[PDB]
Amino acid sequence: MDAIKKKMQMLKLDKENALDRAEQAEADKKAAEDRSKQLEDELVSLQKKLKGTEDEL
Amino acid sequence: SDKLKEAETRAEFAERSVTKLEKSIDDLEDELYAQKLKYKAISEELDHALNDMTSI
Repeated sequence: MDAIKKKMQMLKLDKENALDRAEQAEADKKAAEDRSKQLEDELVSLQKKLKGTEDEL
Repeated sequence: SDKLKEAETRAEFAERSVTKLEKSIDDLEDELYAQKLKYKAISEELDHALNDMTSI
């Protein structure tokens, strides 16, 4: 029925909307692991700098 | 003359019956046709919903 058409439409579209908010969140999560990766890289380089510091000292 | 009058009376009775039955048939005919029009509409629309199942 036309009502059935609309029903499936709102339900399926809200389903895709929820999935899509899931994946946009997942994109933010990916950029978060990215930020964590650069921060850990900087931390490791800083540790190397500190050890070289003590050796030079 | 009396027999002619009796036969004419019976013939007129039968003819009025004819006309009344024709009118009743007319009304029934219109109602049945409208019924089938809306039947085919609702059947096509159920099929359309099934097409929706195909799109999903």
